Amino acid sequence: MKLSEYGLQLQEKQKLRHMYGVNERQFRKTFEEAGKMPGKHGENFMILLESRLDNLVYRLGLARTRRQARQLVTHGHILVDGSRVNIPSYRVKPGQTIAVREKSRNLQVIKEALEANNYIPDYLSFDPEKMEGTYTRLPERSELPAEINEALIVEFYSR
Repeated sequence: MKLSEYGLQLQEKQKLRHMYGVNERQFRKTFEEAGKMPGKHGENFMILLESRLDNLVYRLGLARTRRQARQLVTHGHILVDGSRVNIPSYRVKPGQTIAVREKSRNLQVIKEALEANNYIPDYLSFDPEKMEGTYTRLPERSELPAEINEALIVEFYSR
């Protein structure tokens, strides 16, 4: 009942869930769905989250914030590998790219986020000319939030 480490664990899970705003259904599911690769389930969880269609959009600088990258997806405006994906929970993987939709290119919210280029990761190749964000490699932890953890969340399911 008094302060204890058991709480700090479920805590790291909350703040993280509020980080990119991953719904619980996406948080728990994405987890058991990451237990597939033998690369430490923890890391795998921090990897799938990045695949978040919205994150990628807000990362390549196609939107100023999640409220901008979220509406862009749902409003069907991103062509993954050349395919519209109005699904925010879907997930992308190397061998495909994110390409804004033609009728959705002069969007001020985008033409406005292109300038807000807050540095683009090294595994993401962005071509402003065609507005194509290619996933050329997987994301490492060196870039993903460092003030975040996942072990305390690993055993959480063991409870």
